[PDB]
Amino acid sequence: AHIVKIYDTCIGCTQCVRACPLDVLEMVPWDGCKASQMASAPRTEDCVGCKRCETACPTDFLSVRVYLGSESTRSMGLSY
Amino acid sequence: PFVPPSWAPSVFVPLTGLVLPAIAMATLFVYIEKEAP
Amino acid sequence: TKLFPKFSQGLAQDPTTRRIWYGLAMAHDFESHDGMTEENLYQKIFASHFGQLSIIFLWTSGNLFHVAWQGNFEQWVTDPVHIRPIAHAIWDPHFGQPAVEAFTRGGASGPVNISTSGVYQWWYTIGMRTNQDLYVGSVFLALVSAIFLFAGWLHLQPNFQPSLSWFKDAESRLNHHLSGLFGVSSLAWTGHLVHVAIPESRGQHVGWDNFLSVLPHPQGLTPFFTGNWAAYAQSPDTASHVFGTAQGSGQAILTFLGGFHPQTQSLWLTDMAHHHLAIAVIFIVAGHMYRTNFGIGHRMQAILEAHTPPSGSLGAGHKGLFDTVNNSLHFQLGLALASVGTITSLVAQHMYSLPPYAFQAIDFTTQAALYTHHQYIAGFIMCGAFAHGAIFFIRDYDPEQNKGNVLARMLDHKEALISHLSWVSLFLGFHTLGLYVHNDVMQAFGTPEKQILIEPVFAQWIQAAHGKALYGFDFLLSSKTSAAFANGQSLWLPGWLDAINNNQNSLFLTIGPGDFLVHHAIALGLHTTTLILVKGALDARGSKLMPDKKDFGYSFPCDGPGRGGTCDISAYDAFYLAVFWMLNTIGWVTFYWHWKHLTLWQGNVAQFDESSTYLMGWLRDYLWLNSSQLINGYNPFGMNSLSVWAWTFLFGHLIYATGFMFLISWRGYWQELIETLVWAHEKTPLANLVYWKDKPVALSIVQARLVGLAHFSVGYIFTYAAFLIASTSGRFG
Amino acid sequence: KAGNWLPGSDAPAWLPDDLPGNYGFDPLSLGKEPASLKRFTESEVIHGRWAMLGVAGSLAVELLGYGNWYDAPLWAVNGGKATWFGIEVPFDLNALLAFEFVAMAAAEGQRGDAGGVVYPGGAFDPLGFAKDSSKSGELKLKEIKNGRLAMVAFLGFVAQHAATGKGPIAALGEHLANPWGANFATNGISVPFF
Amino acid sequence: LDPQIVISGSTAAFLAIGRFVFLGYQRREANDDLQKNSTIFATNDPAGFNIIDVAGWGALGHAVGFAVLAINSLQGANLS
Amino acid sequence: ARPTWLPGLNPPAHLKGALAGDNGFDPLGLGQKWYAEAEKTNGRWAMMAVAGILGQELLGVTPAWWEAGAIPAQALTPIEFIVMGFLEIKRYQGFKSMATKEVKNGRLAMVAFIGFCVQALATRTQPIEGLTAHLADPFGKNITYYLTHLPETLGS
Ligand code: CLA
Ligand code: CLA
Ligand code: CLA
Ligand code: CLA
Ligand SMILES: CC1=C(/C=C/C(C)=C/C=C/C(C)=C/C=C/C=C(C)/C=C/C=C(C)/C=C/C2=C(C)CCCC2(C)C)C(C)(C)CCC1
Ligand SMILES: CCCCCCCCCCCCO[C@H]1O[C@H](CO)[C@@H](O[C@H]2O[C@H](CO)[C@@H](O)[C@H](O)[C@H]2O)[C@H](O)[C@H]1O
Ligand code: SF4
Repeated sequence: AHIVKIYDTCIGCTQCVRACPLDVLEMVPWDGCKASQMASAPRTEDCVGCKRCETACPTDFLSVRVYLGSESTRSMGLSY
Repeated sequence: PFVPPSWAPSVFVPLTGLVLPAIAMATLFVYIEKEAP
Repeated sequence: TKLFPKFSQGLAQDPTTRRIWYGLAMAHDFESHDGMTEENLYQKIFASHFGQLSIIFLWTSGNLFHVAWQGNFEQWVTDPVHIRPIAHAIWDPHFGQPAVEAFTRGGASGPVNISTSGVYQWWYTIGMRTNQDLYVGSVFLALVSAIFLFAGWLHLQPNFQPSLSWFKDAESRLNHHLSGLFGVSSLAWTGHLVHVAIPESRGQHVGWDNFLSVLPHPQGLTPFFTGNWAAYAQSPDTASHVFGTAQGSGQAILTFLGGFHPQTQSLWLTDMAHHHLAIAVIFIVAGHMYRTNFGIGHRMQAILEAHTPPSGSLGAGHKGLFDTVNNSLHFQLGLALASVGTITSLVAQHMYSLPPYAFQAIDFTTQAALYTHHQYIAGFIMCGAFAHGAIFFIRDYDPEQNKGNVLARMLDHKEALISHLSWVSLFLGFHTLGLYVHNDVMQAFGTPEKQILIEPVFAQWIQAAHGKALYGFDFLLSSKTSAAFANGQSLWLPGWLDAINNNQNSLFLTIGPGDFLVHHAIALGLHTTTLILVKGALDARGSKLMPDKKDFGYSFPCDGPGRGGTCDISAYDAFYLAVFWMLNTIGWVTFYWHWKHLTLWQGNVAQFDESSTYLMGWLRDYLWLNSSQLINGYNPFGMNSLSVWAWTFLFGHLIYATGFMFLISWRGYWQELIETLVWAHEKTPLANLVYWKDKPVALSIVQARLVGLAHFSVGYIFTYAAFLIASTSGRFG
Repeated sequence: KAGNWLPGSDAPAWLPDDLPGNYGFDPLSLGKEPASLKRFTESEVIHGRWAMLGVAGSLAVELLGYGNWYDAPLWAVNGGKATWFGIEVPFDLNALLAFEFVAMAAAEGQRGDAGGVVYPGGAFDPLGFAKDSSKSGELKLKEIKNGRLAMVAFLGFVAQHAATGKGPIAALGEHLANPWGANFATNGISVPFF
Repeated sequence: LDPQIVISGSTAAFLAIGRFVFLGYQRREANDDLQKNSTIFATNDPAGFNIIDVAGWGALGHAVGFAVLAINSLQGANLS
Repeated sequence: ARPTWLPGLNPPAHLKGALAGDNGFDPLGLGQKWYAEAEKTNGRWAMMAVAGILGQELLGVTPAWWEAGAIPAQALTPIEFIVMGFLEIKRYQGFKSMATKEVKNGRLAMVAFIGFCVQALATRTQPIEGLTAHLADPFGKNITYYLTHLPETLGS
């Protein structure tokens, strides 16, 4: 499975969650940012590694990072 | 005594070009598809 | 889950055809294996090195065996000038009768291949004379191969596994390798030349059966122990000596004649014996420098800590670099590859110009093949050196432990280094290409007098300094009234000056404007290749585009289409790009070497001197003109012995072009295509009864780059090899 | 301070005022590091002392009529015999190298262990000119200035011989005969475009 | 040149300088079981000159001595 | 304080003096049991070989010991290979003041045999033949003479 990490520079804009085509990410309560919410990656067994989440992140440098890992049927995106 | 027989190429060339590669491919194929316990 | 690969559990659980490909590709990257420890890593490398050694000696055993069994070495030594060496016999049931007849040559009974490797000239020069000599050498090297293979097994056993500290004893290993592996080996080779090779070149047989009753010199070791070492330089072989016979032979065993043997047009055997004796002494002494268990010598760490310029111009200097180098296998391998890579090029440059082997110069095909062979190997080795330098920076480099030293300061001005390499490459490219194009236009409009022809005065000045009187500079060895000319006039200058002022050999060939332009093309290639490799290494850890690149490793596909798009951003991809430029550079180098020797060998250097100043000249007079015999190896009217090279020539073009498929078309296209094939197979009766165990997938992004480069590189090499051999041997065979 | 090498300039701060021969001349700031300057101070005196002997020996040989400094060692290469004031010296070149290497290593090895001492005094000052150490400042200035002049003179010997091939005394006689027609500007060497 | 006087003389000279001149300088600069100085080559020499130093300075003497003999032998040689 | 191979030399720690003939001689540190047995077996063969060479020469056996090699040999080697295998294997399996005298005499033989080999190549003289020459003319006959008269030695 790929490795997805959220870093404390997140502003809780939710754009990574909206952009994920696999429903890997979600928003959870937080107190470290004005929005009082932080991105979370609870279901990384379904991440395909497309990095649409990274494309959507506004912070500099990124607050959501994907590290490509071992390949399974799910992570490879196979329908067979 | 070192000189091989005149017929050696007729045997060794087919042996290393067709027979041994066939055994090696068959052996390797079964090994790479073998399932671990 | 699948067993294979055992070293990666992540790969073993991969359910696709990826796993087999990556199982092979990651097999020798020990550091990435599951459960790897530093001590076990070193022990695994040590055993692998024994495996390489046994393979090398078995490869040498095979070459000796086949020449003795199937070659014409005994016939060749009787007339090396007019007989072609035989590599091995052909047994191919696909041949037709005309092919059987065509390849039957060189005096053999059946079809054979002609050797281009030059082993005949090498073995003949060192004293081998009969097939029995070759047979015994073959058996000996097979035994040595087996011993090394056994030693690799032995040192993997519980009581024979060296500890980690043993592998990190730099001082002890350097002492032994300098004095023992370099020095004693060189001293032993001197003994062979004095006891065997030199007597054989004078018509005397010396072998294991009688070498203890034959004096290498009429005065046996008496001059050596009394200091009268000049007794061994007296009575050298005369200018009329016939190699291999006693006619015109001398008695000296250690000389400094410093030229070529007039008949063989190669280096004197007595000069090569004195060379290795002096090298042996230098290396034996050099191996007593570093500290070991005896309380004398240098500690390498102490030397490095001391060399810090007082002004602070290098910062902390070389502080911390002993641990950096000693703890990084990639820093060591990078240094080893860079050193060996440069040495390989030196071998190429010196062997053609100062041929050491008898009758090497006249074997034009062998001369061309050897120069091209070693220059391409040097090119690949240099790319690897920079590749592992970039791997070092990612995996092994520690910024905290290198704070302020020279290595950390290279990263501090990497933009200055890269941007200046960029400027040099741009300048060379614009102006070298510009001058060629200007000369092509002048040639096209029928005005060759308007072209820009810059004399290489700086290089001609160096040639004059070495004694070449053609250019009239007349200083140093070109000036008969100089101290340098006078002082050496009794040792080696007579032989050297005779050789350098003969325009029929390769010793400092005459150069002109055509040589000027191509040398700047070579500089363009070296600088651009270095730019790509250096940029790859210095940006390996990060860039403004990918600040955290070091967290992703040496090789990874990309970072996705975001931030403008990040294709080929990894340090591995920089190496992949650099190989194309290395091939282009070596291609320019070898084209230059080959064409300049083809026109010299044909007695018409004017064709090169007049056609090499514009690029249509290279296309028309080098490539197009010299392809004629090659492409007629077979045709509607028949075939000849060049048909194999004609076939290989097209074989090379085909593989080259197949590589373009992997380089241009990328994965996503193919993955979609394979899915329709997956659907079709499951829906086809009588075929869906069979099924795969690995789900088919398209090759990975990284894998496509490697495979495409492999096809590009293999086709590049084969195409030129066929052209080089066929165009040379066909002309001079 | 001895003076100013460039009138109107400011002495570099790293050259102390009491350093003998301090004219403030360090345009490349080689002595900026205090540790480097300490070595340079010792080395300058040593070079000056050898140059003072070298120039005196070069001039004495040619004035007395035993050839010039450049031709002195030719006997060791042409199979001749060593001479000194016309007195033959039995030793040959190989013997001379042995004596010099052993002697100089002993003397120079002893000086090295002293730790950068430039004014030993004691046994090396039998007449005690500088024993007071109060007036030694003037003498040290004279030693360094004469030493610097000797160093410049010796480079003049080597350079002049390489250009004209004559001995320093012979070259001086050539200049005096025709000052405007015999100088560095008329060698055909020093200035290529003259 | 006689080999005995040349080799003995050069060896004697290099042993003397190594014992009386540069012994102090060398010591200052100088200052899993196959990498340890297990055997301490103790000596009764007052200055600490032990066998290892004798081999070193002696080796230089022999090397320099043969250089003198070799260079001189060239003079008068024929065809060389 | 047992005698040491060098005056005023402290014996190495790993050599406690228990082994027979322990003079504290191991500058390289190789000894840091198998070697002790290895020294004897190599020494024992040297004593047998040294005695044989000296004994054979005295009785007048010819040719020289180094020329002794020159039942066919090709048939002897298979016999020796098989015969010696059993003894060595059984000897290995068992392993798996007299002692000091054995080692000291054994060490002397090992050095002595190397003298026989080097003397033969340098002098072409058997051990007794070489000894007699030295006695007849010690200063005249020595290593210095033979090393400087190899052409005469091989000129026969
Ligand atoms: C057991 C010891 C021994 C003895 C008693 C002799 C005795 C003799 N030798 Mg022999 N020799 C020996 C060992 C011995 N040798 C060894 C080991 C070698 C190989 C290096 C030689 C090589 C040799 C040559 C080449 C010659 C002799 C000759 C002679 C004769 C004259 C002496 C001479 O000139 O010696 C000078 C040369 C020597 C090597 C003498 C060495 C004596 C000392 C005591 C050896 C000490 C060894 C030492 C303990 C090893 C330490 C190893 C280290 C790693 C710790 C004389 C009969 C000469 C002769 O006339 O022969 C017919 C002659 O030409 N010998
Ligand atoms: C080094 C490898 C090698 C070798 C030794 C051969 C050998 C042969 N090839 Mg080639 N071939 C090879 C590689 C090789 N090929 C490769 C890699 C390719 C793909 C590019 C081809 C593609 C190819 C084609 C397309 C053809 C050949 C054919 C042939 C035959 C040519 C001679 C002839 O006229 O036979 C005539 C045939 C015979 C005399 C029959 C010989 C015996 C047959 C082949 C097997 C009998 C087996 C037996 C009944 C049971 C097992 C016995 C066994 C256990 C002892 C011959 C058997 C021709 C052929 O006839 O193929 C059958 C042919 O048309 N080959
Ligand atoms: C002493 C030499 C040496 C050593 C010990 C190593 C060792 C290593 N290198 Mg390095 N390297 C070297 C030289 C060396 N390299 C050179 C000369 C180059 C430049 C070409 C490189 C370039 C390089 C790169 C770019 C990389 C390494 C990597 C590695 C590591 C993994 C290797 C692996 O798994 O390969 C597996 C090998 C294969 C699966 C086979 C590859 C076959 C190639 C493509 C050629 C195929 C030719 C074809 C079959 C010919 C067909 C002909 C036809 C007619 C039949 C390993 C630590 C990798 C790494 O991760 O390091 C940390 C890595 O990425 N090396
Ligand atoms: C023949 C093919 C070719 C050419 C000409 C170039 C040229 C260049 N490459 Mg490229 N490259 C090639 C193939 C080629 N490459 C291939 C196959 C690969 C493998 C993928 C690479 C990989 C590669 C890398 C990785 C790098 C380069 C770099 C460079 C530059 C080297 C310095 C130089 O020559 O500056 C002088 C420039 C030139 C000679 C380019 C041509 C300029 C023309 C003649 C200008 C004409 C203008 C004129 C008015 C006409 C305009 C008409 C138009 C308006 C219609 C240069 C731009 C390096 C670079 O950028 O260095 C700074 C670099 O890092 N190349
Ligand atoms: C990145 C990196 C790396 C890599 C690197 C490389 C790869 C390099 C290379 C380099 C090179 C590749 C270099 C080269 C150089 C060379 C030189 C420097 C030379 C010189 C020479 C000389 C000096 C000469 C002289 C002479 C002459 C000319 C003539 C006469 C004689 C004489 C000798 C005098 C490493 C690993 C480190 C790590 C880190 C990073
Ligand atoms: C034609 C002209 C030829 C001239 C050749 C000159 C060769 C010079 C070789 C010098 C070899 C080293 O020898 C020299 O090392 C040290 C200085 O570096 C001195 O030793 C001293 O050096 C240290 C550093 O300055 C001092 O802090 C210490 O007091 C002491 O260790 C040695 O006492 C001396 O012998
Ligand atoms: S890489 Fe793609 S699938 Fe994985 S979390 Fe990011 S957007 Fe979702």
